[PDB]
Amino acid sequence: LKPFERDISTEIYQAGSTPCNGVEGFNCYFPLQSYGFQPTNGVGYQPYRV
Amino acid sequence: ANNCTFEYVSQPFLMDLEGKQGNFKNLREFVFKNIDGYFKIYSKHTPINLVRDLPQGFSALEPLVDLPIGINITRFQTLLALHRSYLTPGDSSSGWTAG
Ligand SMILES: *[C@@H]1O[C@H](CO)[C@@H](O[C@@H]2O[C@H](CO)[C@@H](O)[C@H](O)[C@H]2NC(C)=O)[C@H](O)[C@H]1NC(C)=O
Repeated sequence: LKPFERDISTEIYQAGSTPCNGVEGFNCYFPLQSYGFQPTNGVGYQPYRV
Repeated sequence: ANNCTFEYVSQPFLMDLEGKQGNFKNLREFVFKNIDGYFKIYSKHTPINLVRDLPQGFSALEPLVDLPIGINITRFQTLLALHRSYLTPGDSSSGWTAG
């Protein structure tokens, strides 16, 4: 990344050389990931405000 | 649609266009770049005398505006606005006779 820039994308990042139309395939994983912060989790996975 | 977050508007509104075809006596310069994501635009204006070519001399440029755009930049296009009266049969997208 170029410092202080916002990546606004929806297209699926090509892993394993897979042209995907937002779809799955041979190791074609979703470009986004959502933190699974289960409430009252462990310290190493507790959420922090930064 | 808008889908936008940033705004910077100053409106000391005043009208002066003076549609003319005479020799150019008003010249503007704008220089655009970015460092660390801070987009910097430097601005200047000066009067000249030549009519057709570029007046070759020496001048200065000073910064005017800075923004925290934080966005990938690859392309740019300028903006132009011209529409004629009922006289021109060619519509706005079609015809114009004041270039
Ligand atoms: C900004 O946009 C440009 C597109 O103009 C991106 O350039 C592409 O980068 C990928 C990286 O894998 C290349 O595969 C493409 O071929 C590039 N496109 C062109 C037209 O050269 C660039 O990656 C974007 N991001 C940054 C930080 O510059």
